[PDB]
Amino acid sequence: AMKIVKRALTFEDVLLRPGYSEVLPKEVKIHTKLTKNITLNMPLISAAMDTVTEHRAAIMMARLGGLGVIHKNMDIASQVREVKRVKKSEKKRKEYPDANKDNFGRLRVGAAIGVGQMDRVDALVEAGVDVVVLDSAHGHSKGIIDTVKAIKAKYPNLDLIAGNIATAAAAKALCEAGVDAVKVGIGPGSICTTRIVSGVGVPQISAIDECVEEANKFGVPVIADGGIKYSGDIAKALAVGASSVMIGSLLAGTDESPGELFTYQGRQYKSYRGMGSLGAMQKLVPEGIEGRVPYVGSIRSVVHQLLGGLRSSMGYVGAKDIEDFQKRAEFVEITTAGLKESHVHDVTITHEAPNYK
Amino acid sequence: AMKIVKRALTFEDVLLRPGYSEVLPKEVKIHTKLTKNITLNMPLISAAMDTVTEHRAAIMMARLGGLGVIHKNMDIASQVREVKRVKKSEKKRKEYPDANKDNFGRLRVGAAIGVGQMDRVDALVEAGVDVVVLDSAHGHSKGIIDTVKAIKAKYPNLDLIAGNIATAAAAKALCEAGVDAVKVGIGPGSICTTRIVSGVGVPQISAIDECVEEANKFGVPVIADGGIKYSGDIAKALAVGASSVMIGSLLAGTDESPGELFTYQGRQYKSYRGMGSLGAMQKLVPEGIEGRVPYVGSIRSVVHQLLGGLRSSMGYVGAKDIEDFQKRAEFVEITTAGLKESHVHDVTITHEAPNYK
Amino acid sequence: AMKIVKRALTFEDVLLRPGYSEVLPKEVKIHTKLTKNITLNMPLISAAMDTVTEHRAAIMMARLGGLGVIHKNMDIASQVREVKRVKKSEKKRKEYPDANKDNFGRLRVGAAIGVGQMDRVDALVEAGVDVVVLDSAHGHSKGIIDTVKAIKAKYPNLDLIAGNIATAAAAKALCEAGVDAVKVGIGPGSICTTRIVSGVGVPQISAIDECVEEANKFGVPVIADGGIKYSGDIAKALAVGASSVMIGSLLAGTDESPGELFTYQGRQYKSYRGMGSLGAMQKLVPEGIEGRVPYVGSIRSVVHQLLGGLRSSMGYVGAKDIEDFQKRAEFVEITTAGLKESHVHDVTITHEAPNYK
Amino acid sequence: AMKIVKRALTFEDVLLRPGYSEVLPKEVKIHTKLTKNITLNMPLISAAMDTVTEHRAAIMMARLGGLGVIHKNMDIASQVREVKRVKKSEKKRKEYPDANKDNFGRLRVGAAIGVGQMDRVDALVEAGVDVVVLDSAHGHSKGIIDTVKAIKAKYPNLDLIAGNIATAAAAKALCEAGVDAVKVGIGPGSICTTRIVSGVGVPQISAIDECVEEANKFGVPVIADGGIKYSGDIAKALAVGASSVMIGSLLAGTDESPGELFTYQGRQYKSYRGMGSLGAMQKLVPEGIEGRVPYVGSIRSVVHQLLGGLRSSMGYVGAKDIEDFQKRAEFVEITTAGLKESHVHDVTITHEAPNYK
Ligand SMILES: O=c1[nH]cnc2c1ncn2[C@@H]1O[C@H](COP(=O)(O)O)[C@@H](O)[C@H]1O
Ligand SMILES: O=c1[nH]cnc2c1ncn2[C@@H]1O[C@H](COP(=O)(O)O)[C@@H](O)[C@H]1O
Ligand SMILES: O=c1[nH]cnc2c1ncn2[C@@H]1O[C@H](COP(=O)(O)O)[C@@H](O)[C@H]1O
Ligand SMILES: O=c1[nH]cnc2c1ncn2[C@@H]1O[C@H](COP(=O)(O)O)[C@@H](O)[C@H]1O
Ligand SMILES: [Cl-]
Ligand SMILES: [Cl-]
Ligand SMILES: [Cl-]
Ligand SMILES: [Cl-]
Ligand SMILES: [K+]
Ligand SMILES: [K+]
Ligand SMILES: [K+]
Ligand SMILES: [K+]
Repeated sequence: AMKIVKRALTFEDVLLRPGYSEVLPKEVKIHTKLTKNITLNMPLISAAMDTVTEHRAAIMMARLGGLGVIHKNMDIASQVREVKRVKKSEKKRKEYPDANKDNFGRLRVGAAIGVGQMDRVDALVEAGVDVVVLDSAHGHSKGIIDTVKAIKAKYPNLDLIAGNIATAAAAKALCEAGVDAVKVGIGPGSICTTRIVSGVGVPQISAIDECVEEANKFGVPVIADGGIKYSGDIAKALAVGASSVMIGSLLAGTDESPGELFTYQGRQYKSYRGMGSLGAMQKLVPEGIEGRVPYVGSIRSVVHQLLGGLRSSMGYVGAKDIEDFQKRAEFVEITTAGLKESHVHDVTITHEAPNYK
Repeated sequence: AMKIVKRALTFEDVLLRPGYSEVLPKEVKIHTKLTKNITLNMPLISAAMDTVTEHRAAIMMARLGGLGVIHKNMDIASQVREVKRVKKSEKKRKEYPDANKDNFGRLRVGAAIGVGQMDRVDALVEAGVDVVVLDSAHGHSKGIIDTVKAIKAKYPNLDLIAGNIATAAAAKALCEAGVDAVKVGIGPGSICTTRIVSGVGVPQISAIDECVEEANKFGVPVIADGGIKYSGDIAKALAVGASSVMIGSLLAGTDESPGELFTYQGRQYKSYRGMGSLGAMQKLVPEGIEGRVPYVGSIRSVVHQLLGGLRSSMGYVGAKDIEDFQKRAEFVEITTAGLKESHVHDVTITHEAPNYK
Repeated sequence: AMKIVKRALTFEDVLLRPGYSEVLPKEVKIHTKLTKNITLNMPLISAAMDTVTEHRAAIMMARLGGLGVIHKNMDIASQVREVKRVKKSEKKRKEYPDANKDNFGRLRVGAAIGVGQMDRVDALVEAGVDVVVLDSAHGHSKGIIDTVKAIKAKYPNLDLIAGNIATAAAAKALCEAGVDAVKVGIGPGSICTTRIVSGVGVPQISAIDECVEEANKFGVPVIADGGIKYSGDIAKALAVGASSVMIGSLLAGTDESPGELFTYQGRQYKSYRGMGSLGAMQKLVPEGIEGRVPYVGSIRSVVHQLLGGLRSSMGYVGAKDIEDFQKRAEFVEITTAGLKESHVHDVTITHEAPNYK
Repeated sequence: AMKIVKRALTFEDVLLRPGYSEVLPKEVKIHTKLTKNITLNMPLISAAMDTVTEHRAAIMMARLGGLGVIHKNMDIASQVREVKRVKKSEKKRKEYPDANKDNFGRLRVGAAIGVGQMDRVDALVEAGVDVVVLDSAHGHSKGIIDTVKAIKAKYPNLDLIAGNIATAAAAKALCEAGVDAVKVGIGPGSICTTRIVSGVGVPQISAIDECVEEANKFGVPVIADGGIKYSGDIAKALAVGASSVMIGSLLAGTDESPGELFTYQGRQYKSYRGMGSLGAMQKLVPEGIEGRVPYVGSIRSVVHQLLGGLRSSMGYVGAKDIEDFQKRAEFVEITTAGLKESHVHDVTITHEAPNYK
């Protein structure tokens, strides 16, 4: 007989219960850990995609307290240049009081690599990258493990993030290999078709919960990657036990993301595509699609709304910080009817909301 | 691992079972308690919103046996004036035989306040307000509790409603602080985006059930606030154990609600917006949206249909009054298919129904 | 705490499992019992509605082996005339070899009455009606029980159907009062809004199952009334334990139903409305709506497709007749995904199907 | 009371969990068994439908390593001719290195028959057909069993596939009759209305799982027939325990399928209809509909994408071949929210994907 391990849930399946609160949303602390050795002042990371993060997106993310990960869909020299532009970037000191900087007062930056790309790692390291993100469609693989070990052997002090995974067994394997963080997410991405093309995946809330419980045994932070639609999803992911959240679609339509604006039927858009899509890979068998997202202005405006939502959540739960948030957190499972009730219902929206579209 | 406390249900998830009946809908009694000391002749309350309740809406609600709560999105002098207009309001004596009046034959009225607004409380009291509604997005908070205690210390005999809450622990805290009623509803409002923005909330049926069980220990009435779409939702909320129901959207498009009619594509509408929306609050992080509702005529016509539905329900269950209704009530949980079956299906509606839109 | 008795299912929630079969659909027997004393050659009954059944619809239903119930939205003299037209109706003898006739070779006919309408009963009886259908929105009531007893006391041999009900307790009460059949269905009707207006109802599959188990103790047949969308629903209702099925919407758009054809956007329709709708009742509080259904030709063509579906079902299960069908029947509960899979999916229909619209 | 045997699942209800992998998608082996005696190099079979498989579709399927089944909606002489064209068909030898051939280097081919069609069997055998597919709407029947026994008695070495079934009891009966494979699928077909017309069927994932467990006791392969929408469904069906998959809709819009291209609103389509539809059968009671599918180019291009998806899946699970795949396979049950998350969400697709439409 078939082995059904569990009934897995995603963000829309659950809600946080309110708790007794003595703290205001403006008073709570949202600092967190990116890796074992790197801290963030905000728990947000921009995705390593060629329609989301290059040097300017990464600069703004670090300035606001988070991090940007330069994508790997470019030559080594180009990625080095993007990394250097971020490091050399730094009026600003209290225009951006929460800026995420290294020991030398330079903005933090991450960069993506693939399996066996040791040459790329060497160049990124000497370029002064703060963290390397070893990403694959399947992080629980021999190629990924071998690469982790090779990098750690050559650069023992280089912070290394590995992914993506969706099981406790995968988290254990990566942690035992010595990673400094694991990235969780198989299939939940907005532009991802992995679950449909391959039939493989785990609903993100359950994936995070399972991997966090295992990763916690090693003191290794979990990055929740993909599937974030609203600010409330950020809160849920962190409450479940994730230390940080990686975002693609919500940042693709900003000023700072690569690509240009274009008008379509009197509306402005930006291109957003999976890194496993045909376009990005250029017969291939794609695990992503090429699409469009509405233009939403600046990264700072988006981030402000996202963090505002997170602060509101911690206020409802009564949490003074993220660790406290995770300790207090209690969930209820809801139905489709509950989800319908949660959204705007039976009223025709006439004005655009900053955090609800 | 994540702590999922329960699988929570809302109105669409459940239905009342019919019981043996010896009573006709026209014969049942629908009087109830607003607070420990204030009775209603009808279990309906209009929401404290600037697109729902000012003096004229409040006057009609009290005349029909219920109550209106003057919103707090105005200066103290203005709210005092609105309260006074209702109190001085009182052909009518059996044009409106079920009118909700105080000891002096004056129409009952409520008024909303916020945390720390003691000056506003003083003025409303001397204006002769019958009940003060201390509402917050998060009633289970230090600010709310402290305000309850401060008001009770200065005005021991002033009826006080506090909210909003969604847990038994919250109900306990408010009741122990000495409130005369608790208002239940975190997220179910038609214009509410709290559950989406913050990820926090509890499906309304389960929220009511949980808070009622706790509040009953103190002899404190529960007000079911938000998420009411049809008259059947009123019946469900009361049957579960709520003593009264607060309504926003279903009353926003009436003659008596603030704001003017406007035509759009040959149809008339009225503005309806969350009190946490950008417009009502006027970067902010909104927990509500600004929208529109169809014009539906008079408050009396709407109320008649709502109460008609409630009377029908009690007739089906065989209840002579609300208390009996709550004792007899038995529910079944249904599926999405059951909900589809419950609504109008496989038939194209050609004539508008008074209670089904 | 709220008392949730069960998780109730309707037709879309379940499917019949195939069994070993030695019988062909053309060979199975579909005769059944209407009441304790009246047999049908087909298990179909047309609804007692003024847009479904008058004398000509009733005549065709009886000719095809089933029954029609003349509605009560007319004066006593008019209903008597309709009943007489059916009785006096009887080339036909093997144009319609399965005709449902009484001892005198006259077509069987039913007629609807309400609570306390003894005058109407007297006239229908002397008009030679075969069965009286005492219907109410709430069959589990004192008014219905008292009427059953009064009719049985005056006409001991008059077959009496009473409804509508949805619980075992209701079935017990009616059976103990001496009814010859119970009609099950609170809310599932296509034009019904009872569950939405009053919040009261039970999903039809569970309602049938519960009432059948109780009614079987008295040897009393159960009529499944309302919610039938496809021929497969007929099979499910009968398999669960119902002895017959009452249909409204699927017969409203036929030649024989009352009302005239009308064209709308190049398409022909017929009026179909709830008997609790404003129009049919002519401030009232309606429990039904007024609508339209596509014109579908003759009653015989519709019935042929419905019975064809039932025959196919019994063939799949391997049942030689209805009683055998009910004994063999095994169900699986499905998900929304299963229901989607069951319908036509991922293919654009280009030709109209006789039994699938 | 009604007997609900189980809560049955289909493809959309489940997802595969990723496992530790040391194999690349390009390295995995996808050979499998069609019957006890016939092997496939690819696990795909084209459906026996007059809008899917005749000689040219069958030729391409065998060339790519799978099989085509010539439909039976034609005279015996015509089906013989189609079979002969495939057998006589065989630059190609490593244009198509994975071709599915018999002992004589001729392309494998199947042909459909019905109950009692012994004359047709005789002619197909002497025409050199490799396998006969005895299909019925109800494989668990006396007619099918008797036909299996008659064929085996006359042609002991003729590979025989029988279907369709959906229960373990049905699988047992066919296997004990001596079939070489069972075909599973009652109702899941894209053009199928059986579950709606008759109320009979079993969600395909549970159907496969149940029949595989029984068929495995006899060493008899299970063919998963119908309901395949995406390549991920192929992976799920095989992972559950099916040895091969039969496909209709995904192959109907190819060059090689019977019927001609036609333009509609600037788009090209091909006809696709159920073999139980009115058109294919030409009052009848249809269990299928007549429709259209988009033109998708060549069979080879479609197959490449389907197999690419399967290879990706086995890579995620870490399976070196199909048997290993079935041993490693672990599933999670998901919700509607999880399914929504799995598909493309919150992004407007602007470019057509080869494997996602
Ligand atoms: O094409 C791809 N296929 C599958 N996943 C992808 C692809 N491209 C990006 N992703 C993942 O999806 C995430 C974006 O998720 P989003 O926030 O929902 O748009 C990225 O951070 C990657 O983890
Ligand atoms: O903007 C807001 N954010 C969240 N909840 C609100 C807001 N404004 C009003 N509410 C709540 O929603 C209720 C109205 O619910 P309704 O009957 O569904 O429209 C009010 O009585 C308040 O409890
Ligand atoms: O207006 C009404 N309100 C509620 N139920 C009704 C009303 N009129 C007819 N019905 C019921 O609905 C059935 C028709 O169900 P249908 O087959 O789904 O259209 C009738 O036989 C009655 O039992
Ligand atoms: O008209 C019919 N009624 C029911 N099932 C059919 C009919 N025609 C074909 N089928 C089945 O549906 C399958 C096609 O499934 P598809 O891959 O979803 O289109 C065929 O292989 C048959 O097993
Ligand atoms: Cl620049
Ligand atoms: Cl005025
Ligand atoms: Cl006539
Ligand atoms: Cl040719
Ligand atoms: K809401
Ligand atoms: K209904
Ligand atoms: K189907
Ligand atoms: K996805």
